[PDB]
Amino acid sequence: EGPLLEHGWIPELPAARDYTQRLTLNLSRLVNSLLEIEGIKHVNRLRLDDSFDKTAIEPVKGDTWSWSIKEGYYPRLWGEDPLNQLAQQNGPLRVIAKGGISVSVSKEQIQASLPSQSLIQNEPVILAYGQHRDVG
Amino acid sequence: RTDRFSFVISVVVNSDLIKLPGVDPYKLEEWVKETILTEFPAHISMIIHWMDREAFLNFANTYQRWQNNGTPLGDAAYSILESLTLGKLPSALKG
Repeated sequence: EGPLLEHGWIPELPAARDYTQRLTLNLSRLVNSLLEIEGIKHVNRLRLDDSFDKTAIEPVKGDTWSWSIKEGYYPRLWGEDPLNQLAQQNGPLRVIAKGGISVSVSKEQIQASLPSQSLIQNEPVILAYGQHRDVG
Repeated sequence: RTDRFSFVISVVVNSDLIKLPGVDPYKLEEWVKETILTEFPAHISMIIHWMDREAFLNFANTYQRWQNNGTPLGDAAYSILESLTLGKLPSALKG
């Protein structure tokens, strides 16, 4: 339907918000996307540790989950993600397993279990020839 | 001053299970009494006291000599009575 896409087809759009105004990010929808996975039974916390003040991200009127990033910026939630944040056991993400045992992981171990995407190229569609017959 | 001797089983545990990192011993203890709750009788009551490797091994010798004699009320039992809170009369064997 759309324009010619050499890589993949995009039948559904991500519905990107406009960048004329500042943008709220509502995370109350996140929990069931987080509750989905097999080993996860629930989540215990959802907050930010005072790293929003550099661009004055204000939480909107009453709800704890939403935050509004100021005009130009876009979220980068964990920059240089596993080695900087997730593996180091500083706790940006604290896993609690069997009451309290609270196990952790390194950087390279989760990349093997990470889904690796595939670069796909879309060749043009043609009808190949049949056998030429001497009707002449 | 409470009645302690009626229906109270004491389970002495190693503290090397808590020695593993990331334990949060309170959060582990919510799981430990979670499973063995079904294992105990309803009337039967459990307080636990967990200690280091060396005080466990001093208990581990005194329990077997207690059980090999056939549970006597002698000096082997009074050492176990000292090992808990409840206090014992050890004055006959002072040294």
